[PDB]
Amino acid sequence: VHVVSRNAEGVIVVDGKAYPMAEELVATESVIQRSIKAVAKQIADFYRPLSHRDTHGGGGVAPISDENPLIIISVLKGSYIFTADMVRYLGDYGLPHVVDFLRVASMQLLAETQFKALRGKHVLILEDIVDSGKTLRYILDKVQREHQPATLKVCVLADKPGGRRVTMQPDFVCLTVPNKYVIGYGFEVNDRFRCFRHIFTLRPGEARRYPAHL
Amino acid sequence: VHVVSRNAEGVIVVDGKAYPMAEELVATESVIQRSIKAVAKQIADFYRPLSHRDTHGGGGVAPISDENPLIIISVLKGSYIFTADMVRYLGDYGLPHVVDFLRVASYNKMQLLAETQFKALRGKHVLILEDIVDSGKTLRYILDKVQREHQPATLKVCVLADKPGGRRVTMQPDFVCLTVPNKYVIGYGFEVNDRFRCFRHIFTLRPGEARRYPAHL
Ligand SMILES: O=c1[nH]c(=O)c2nc[nH]c2[nH]1
Ligand SMILES: O=c1[nH]c(=O)c2nc[nH]c2[nH]1
Repeated sequence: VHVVSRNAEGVIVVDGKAYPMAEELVATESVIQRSIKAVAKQIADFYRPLSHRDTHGGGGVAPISDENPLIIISVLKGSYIFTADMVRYLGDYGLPHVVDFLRVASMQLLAETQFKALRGKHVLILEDIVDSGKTLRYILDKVQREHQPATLKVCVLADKPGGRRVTMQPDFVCLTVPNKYVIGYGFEVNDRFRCFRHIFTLRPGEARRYPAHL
Repeated sequence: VHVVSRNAEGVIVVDGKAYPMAEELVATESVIQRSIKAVAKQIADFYRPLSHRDTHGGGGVAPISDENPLIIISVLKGSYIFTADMVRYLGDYGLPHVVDFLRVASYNKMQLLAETQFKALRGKHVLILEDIVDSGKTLRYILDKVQREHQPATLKVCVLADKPGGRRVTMQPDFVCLTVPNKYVIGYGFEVNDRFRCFRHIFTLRPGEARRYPAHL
């Protein structure tokens, strides 16, 4: 049970910790973790019945297994904490899977996947948030063209449906967030706030608090 | 509490789940998490009182703060789950920090697969987060490179696991969460061709299981 209050300075306090950069609390760790574990069950239930290219035994089609696992591509740097939690829940539900990473920046690709045999494989992208939809459209087109997967789906921790600029509907969504700048649980302002266990909205203008390049 | 036993086939069972690839249990999730948080407290206690280059106020020196955080470089892919947990414990202890990533591989000789994107580490306290120190060659390569290319004020290493018997070059990380036996470990980031990373516990691998997945991913 989380204790949420405001101190005399009007600042949000969660379990004794003050968040002076926060406007509102979106989700506590308990709510976030329950939502991720629920989507993990959905992903495991959806993929465990499926089959795809057998690269372990030289063809043809074979069930998703430890021999031929679901391929997960995690988008760095935003999705690493979400990914770490999600994979452990996928393991709890017994879904065979392997994870590789691509790195994008604001588009530029900074780091490519090292996986080289995704042709005819079921591929799932783990992403932090779908807001405008532009980042995912860039990643999806790149992965489809270079890897030619059997299927390509997207699981996001957060959906901000009010921010869309292009058509993007993830296949799996853990949480819906307000039409505001969110921080915490991987969400950042110049790499700050990613380690928070809860998700908050940012006080307006605080997005410029750390102008110095790291 | 965890229950650890062997079933009628002699297979290790932890909390109702069988681990047929495992030879021995090294650490349960509870022991791992307690050990990471304890080191997080040590890291926070060590860095909290220190100062380094001020890149926020373009000044000289300032305390470690959200304006001038500790710089953490996490070594992919093995350290990503460990890093996710450690940063949350570091936040619990109030240590201001930011995380970037590098990736290295061996051909054994070392090569950089992915570079960090941080470009202002000169005069900064830098902490490397690595999954394991075994031979010491991977960390010798990384420390020599970060020191020469970034000129940090200080450079320290935190490892989830130390395999002391594996050393071929001198390497003692400043912070160690767990000490592992001199064997192939799996679980909590440790893997066989990317399998077993999602396990919440760390185990030793049965000797005949290391070549179970020969196909490149
Ligand atoms: O920190 C962040 N907060 C957001 O709300 C967001 N939307 C897209 N990308 C984002 N990053
Ligand atoms: O999975 C792993 N187990 C080990 O024991 C090890 N040592 C170095 N790198 C390693 N990876």
